[PDB]
Amino acid sequence: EEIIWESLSVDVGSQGNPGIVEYKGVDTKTGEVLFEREPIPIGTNNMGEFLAIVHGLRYLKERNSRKPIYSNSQTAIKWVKDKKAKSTLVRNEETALIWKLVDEAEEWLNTHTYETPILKWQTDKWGEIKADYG
DNA sequence: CGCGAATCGCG
DNA sequence: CGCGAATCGCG
Ligand SMILES: [Mg+2]
Repeated sequence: EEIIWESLSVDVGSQGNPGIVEYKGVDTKTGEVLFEREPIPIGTNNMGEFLAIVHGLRYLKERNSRKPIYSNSQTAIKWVKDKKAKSTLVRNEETALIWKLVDEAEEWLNTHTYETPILKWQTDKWGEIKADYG
């Protein structure tokens, strides 16, 4: 399996798990940052990876782009394909924002179609995903 | 730590 | 029992 350079890659920057969550999507070839979500005060890394893929799908759909999305999160990929984020994070006032975003991203998936292939980034073969926060 | 995938205990 | 609830492998 080979890298598709004409693609978008996403990843999450965490400060703890659970902890602060941010994410971004970048051009796999050029590294150009295409979208970014500012820090969400608490979430899980998995929830962040899920939001990052869905944000990518919405971004690419708006632009009518047929580029695939790479994610290094097998869990988030499954959640998007299932249209269901199977997170165990407690729902309270502290976690209200991350859950609002996850709920909305699920709602988007259940009310839209998309052509974007969602591919697993193979870190062990290809090194770090381009959206890595380092 | 959170996930998906892969031994227990109660009815 | 045997099925549904309750450690492994990884990132
Ligand atoms: Mg990540």
